[PDB]
Amino acid sequence: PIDILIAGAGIGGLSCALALHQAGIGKVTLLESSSEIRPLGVGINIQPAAVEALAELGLGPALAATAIPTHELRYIDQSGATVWSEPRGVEAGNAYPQYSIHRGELQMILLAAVRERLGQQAVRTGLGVERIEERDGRVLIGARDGHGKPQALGADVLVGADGIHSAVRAHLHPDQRPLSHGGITMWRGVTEFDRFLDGKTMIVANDEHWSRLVAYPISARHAAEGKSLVNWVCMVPSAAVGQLDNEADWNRDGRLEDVLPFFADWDLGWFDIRDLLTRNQLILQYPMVDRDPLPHWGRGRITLLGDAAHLMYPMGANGASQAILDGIELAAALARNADVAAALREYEEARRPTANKIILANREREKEEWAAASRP
Ligand SMILES: Cc1cc2nc3c(=O)[nH]c(=O)nc-3n(C[C@H](O)[C@H](O)[C@H](O)COP(=O)(O)OP(=O)(O)OC[C@H]3O[C@@H](n4cnc5c(N)ncnc54)[C@H](O)[C@@H]3O)c2cc1C
Repeated sequence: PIDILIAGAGIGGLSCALALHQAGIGKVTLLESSSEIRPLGVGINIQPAAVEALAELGLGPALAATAIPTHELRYIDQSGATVWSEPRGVEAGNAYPQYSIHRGELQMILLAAVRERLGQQAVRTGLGVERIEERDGRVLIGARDGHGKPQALGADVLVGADGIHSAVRAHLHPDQRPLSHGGITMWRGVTEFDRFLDGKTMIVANDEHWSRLVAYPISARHAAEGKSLVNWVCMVPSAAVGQLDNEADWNRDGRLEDVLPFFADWDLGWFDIRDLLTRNQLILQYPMVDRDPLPHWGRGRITLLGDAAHLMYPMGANGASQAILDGIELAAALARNADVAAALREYEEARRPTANKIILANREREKEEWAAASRP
C-alpha cells in the first residue's frame, strides 16, 4: 500500500494519477501551486498512441465530444497550392485518432476524471512544492499554501510532474544548464472561422525567410454548431525578431504588431493570414526552448515526468503526448516491481533514451533548416 505525491496537476500530473489509479496503485495526492485550476493554453495535438492510452483510461467519449479527429495534413506553397499531403489518425492506419484539442479543455477532462475516481480531496490546489528531502525510505516535502503558510507533507514516492519550471528537477539536478533557446520565436492563438476546409485538416506553410505557419481546428463543440475554432502557430527565427522577453512562460500575452509584419506580404489566395492573426481571440508569445538531455532523471524515491523530465520544442508529438505516455510507463513500472526505487529506475530507463533521442533530433533538424534558410 504505497502513498504517492505528485507535484503539479498539469497534463502529465493528472494523467499519471489516472494511470496509477487504473494500474491499481492506491493512494495518490497531487499538489498544484496554482490557487485554482484553469483551462489555460491554446491548441495541442494528441498523437494516436497517447489517445490510445487516454481511451484505455476511459476518456474516449469525453475526447470525442471535445477534440477534432484531424484526418489530414497539407503543406501549401506561397501561392496557396497544396504541395504535400498526408493522412492523419485513423485514415493513416492508426487504431485511434490523433486529437487536436484545446489544452485547457483537455486539462478539465483530466481534472474531472481524477476528481470523480479518487475523490475531490486528491487534488490539493494552492500548494506549491518548495523543499524536498529523501530520508529513510520516505520523501519529505515542504510546501507553501494560499496566503503564505508553510506545510509539511510526506510520501513513499514523489513524482515531479511540475512542467517547464520544475522545482523537483531543480532539486535533483542543481547543476543543470538554464533553459536552452532553440532560436525560434513563437506566437500562438485561436481564431474563429465559419468553415476552415472540412473542419479537420491541419495546414502547414513557410516563407522563403523560414517564417512558418501551422493552423488546425481544435474544437468539436464549435464544429457541432457549424463553426470552426482554428488554432494557429507562427514560428519566426529569433535572429529576425530580437529579444521579445526575458521570460519563458506558457501564458505570456503577445502582440499583433510583433508578429503581423512577418506575415503581411503573404498572399495565399484561398487562406488570409492577415485576417487569421487580426481576428485572434488571443495571442500568446513563447521562445522555442528545450533542456539538454540528462543522463539520469531521478534518484531514490523521487522521479521526473512530462516537461519536468524532458522539456521539448512544442511541435508535432512533443509535450502532452509524451507526458501521457510517461505516466502509463510509471504506473506499469510501479505495478510490476515491489521495490519502489528499482521501479522508478525501470520507468526512466524505458522513457529517458527515447526522450533524449527526440531532443537531439529536433535540435539537429532545426539547425539544418536554419542553415539552409540562411544561404543566398
Ligand atoms: C497554463 C499553461 C498553459 C499552457 N499552454 C500550452 C500551449 O498552449 N501549447 C502547448 O504546447 N503547451 C502548453 N502548455 C504546456 C503543456 O501543458 C505541456 O508542455 C505538456 O502538455 C506536458 O505537460 P506537463 O504536465 O509536463 O507540464 P504542465 O502542463 O506545464 O504542468 C505543470 C504543472 O505543475 C505546476 N507546478 C509548477 N511548479 C510547481 C510546484 N512548485 N509545485 C506544484 N506544482 C507546480 C504548474 O502550475 C502546472 O500546472 C501549457 C502549460 C500551462 C501550465
